[PDB]
Amino acid sequence: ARRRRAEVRQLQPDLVYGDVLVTAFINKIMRDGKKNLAARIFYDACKIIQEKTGQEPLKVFKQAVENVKPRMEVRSRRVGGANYQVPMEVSPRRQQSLALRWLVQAANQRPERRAAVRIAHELMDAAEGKGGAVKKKEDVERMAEANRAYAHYRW
Amino acid sequence: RKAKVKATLGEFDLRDYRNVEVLKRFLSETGKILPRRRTGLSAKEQRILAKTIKRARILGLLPFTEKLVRK
Amino acid sequence: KRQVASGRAYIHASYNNTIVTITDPDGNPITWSSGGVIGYKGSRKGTPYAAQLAALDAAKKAMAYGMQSVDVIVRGTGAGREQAIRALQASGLQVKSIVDDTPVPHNGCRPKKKF
RNA sequence: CGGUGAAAUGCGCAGAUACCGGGAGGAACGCCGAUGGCGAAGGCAGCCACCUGGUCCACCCGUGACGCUGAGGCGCGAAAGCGUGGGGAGCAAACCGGAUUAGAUACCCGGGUAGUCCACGCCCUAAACGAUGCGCGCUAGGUCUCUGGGUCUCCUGGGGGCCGAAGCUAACGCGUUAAGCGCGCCGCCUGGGGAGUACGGCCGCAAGGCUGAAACUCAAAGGAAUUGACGGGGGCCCGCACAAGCGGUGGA
Ligand SMILES: [Mg+2]
Ligand SMILES: [Mg+2]
Ligand SMILES: [Mg+2]
Ligand SMILES: [Mg+2]
Ligand SMILES: [Mg+2]
Ligand SMILES: [Mg+2]
Ligand SMILES: [Mg+2]
Ligand SMILES: [Mg+2]
Ligand SMILES: [Mg+2]
Ligand SMILES: [Mg+2]
Ligand SMILES: [Mg+2]
Ligand SMILES: [Mg+2]
Ligand SMILES: [Mg+2]
Ligand SMILES: [Mg+2]
Ligand SMILES: [Mg+2]
Ligand SMILES: [Mg+2]
Ligand SMILES: [Mg+2]
Ligand SMILES: [Mg+2]
Ligand SMILES: [Mg+2]
Ligand SMILES: [Mg+2]
Ligand SMILES: [Mg+2]
Ligand SMILES: [Mg+2]
Ligand SMILES: [Mg+2]
Ligand SMILES: [Mg+2]
Ligand SMILES: [Mg+2]
Ligand SMILES: [Mg+2]
Ligand SMILES: [Mg+2]
Ligand SMILES: [Mg+2]
Ligand SMILES: [Mg+2]
Ligand SMILES: [Mg+2]
Ligand SMILES: [Mg+2]
Ligand SMILES: [Mg+2]
Ligand SMILES: [Mg+2]
Ligand SMILES: [Mg+2]
Ligand SMILES: [Mg+2]
Ligand SMILES: [Mg+2]
Ligand SMILES: [Mg+2]
Repeated sequence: ARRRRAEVRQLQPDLVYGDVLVTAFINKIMRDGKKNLAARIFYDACKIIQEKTGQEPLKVFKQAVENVKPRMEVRSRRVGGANYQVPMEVSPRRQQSLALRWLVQAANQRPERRAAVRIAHELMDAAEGKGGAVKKKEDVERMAEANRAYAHYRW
Repeated sequence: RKAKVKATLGEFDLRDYRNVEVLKRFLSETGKILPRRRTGLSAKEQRILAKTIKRARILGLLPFTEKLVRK
Repeated sequence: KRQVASGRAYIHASYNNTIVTITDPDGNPITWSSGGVIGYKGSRKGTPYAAQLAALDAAKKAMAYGMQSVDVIVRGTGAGREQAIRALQASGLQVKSIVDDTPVPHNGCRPKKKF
């Protein structure tokens, strides 16, 4: 983006709950344009969630994002010697986006044999405060105030 | 034009190296002799003042240097 | 051992390192701290964070000697001179005054090649 | 603690750094301070008093051409450097040690002797530059500034700058602070390299200085300006160029 600021894509609302966040997540699950399979892996994972907790999966979902959303991170700057690892606060969107990505990426790590489950579980675990979804949030946030000695080379 | 010390004063003797109450006003928060910009003084005046303050400091009446108090 | 009501916090910041000693109202030092004492090695001592540390520990050791209030004297241009202050300011010591007393020669010793 | 891009050498539990008080010592004078002033130049800034040079303005009082220039001579002459004596804080050639680097044998860091400081005597060179000899007359103005005088809106002298008439210039530029228009007098130049070398002479305690070639060799050496290209120069802008992503190649 060198001339203009790039204008965020407006997503279509979800076909079951209406929350655009649902869809954003879905897309991140799918691969190779296989949107149907994705939705199925999402919505079936809701069923397991609606099953093993009783409450509403939409909200366990909308909760498991706050608990992976990193309040700030480290970016990179090079000054006059080499590259001091600089801290810097993370925007509205970049948080939401980092979250969905991380949820999926580490959901896919879990030992569970089937996809829908793997999503369901990570989407549950993290919704509480455990599981390598948060531990990769509690990681990027760790280095945020572990290199705060270099927090004056800001932009 | 923050405030010119030529105006806030009547007439005085620039060669008077004892008139602390006057001289005092041509120094900064530090002992530093104000710039002609803030003194409003003539070209000739400032050189005269300059010597008078030096004379008076040496006499013990005006300070060589101060210390800046964060006010 | 002693009990010191009010006192002085001297802050001497280099480009290389920031030292903070705390003294009695007669100026005799009680406890001090620096960036290296915090436990930093080289380049890292001269840092607005290292300095925020040096100050905090300085007042930590201090309020254990009963310290309550302090007048502050900073000598020097340098990083986190300002941080050292604010660190003191919001440390739990009431900050009576701040002054700068950085020694400016009235034109004396020829300085080293790199000035 | 210090120190650098990072770091070590160094210093520190014989208590350093940081802090307060006492003392000694040397060297340089912050602010005023200017894009300012003075000087023939080199150069000259804390303050005071003494001794002393140049210089500007007013008055238009005295002399009555007494003027200008100036081979040689004589004196001044930054810094480094020489001799004797004193001094030595900080700094710092050489030298010692740490790093860097392909190698440093330099640039960076920690030390450190001469020296830098005073007196006396030498040295006498410089990008000693305005790279512009001195003196005088003449040739629009504008503006800023230091400094005199007036019937001090403004007028009138002497400096210092910027911009410009005429003119000058190869151009850049100069332009009443001339590089313009003229007169006087001095110094100097006559292709590049060889070469500020050789020889000789003079000065010098020395280091060395002043004066100064040719043989030879080249066909250029040069000045300013133009277009371009390039810059580990600056400014603004663009490309999936980097970044932010998604998916791969490199492995089988
Ligand atoms: Mg733009
Ligand atoms: Mg002392
Ligand atoms: Mg001594
Ligand atoms: Mg002159
Ligand atoms: Mg000069
Ligand atoms: Mg007459
Ligand atoms: Mg006669
Ligand atoms: Mg007569
Ligand atoms: Mg004469
Ligand atoms: Mg003559
Ligand atoms: Mg000499
Ligand atoms: Mg000398
Ligand atoms: Mg000598
Ligand atoms: Mg000697
Ligand atoms: Mg070496
Ligand atoms: Mg050295
Ligand atoms: Mg040294
Ligand atoms: Mg006249
Ligand atoms: Mg005038
Ligand atoms: Mg003039
Ligand atoms: Mg001109
Ligand atoms: Mg013309
Ligand atoms: Mg003339
Ligand atoms: Mg000519
Ligand atoms: Mg010839
Ligand atoms: Mg020839
Ligand atoms: Mg010669
Ligand atoms: Mg020579
Ligand atoms: Mg010569
Ligand atoms: Mg000879
Ligand atoms: Mg001899
Ligand atoms: Mg000569
Ligand atoms: Mg040329
Ligand atoms: Mg460029
Ligand atoms: Mg990329
Ligand atoms: Mg890849
Ligand atoms: Mg292959």
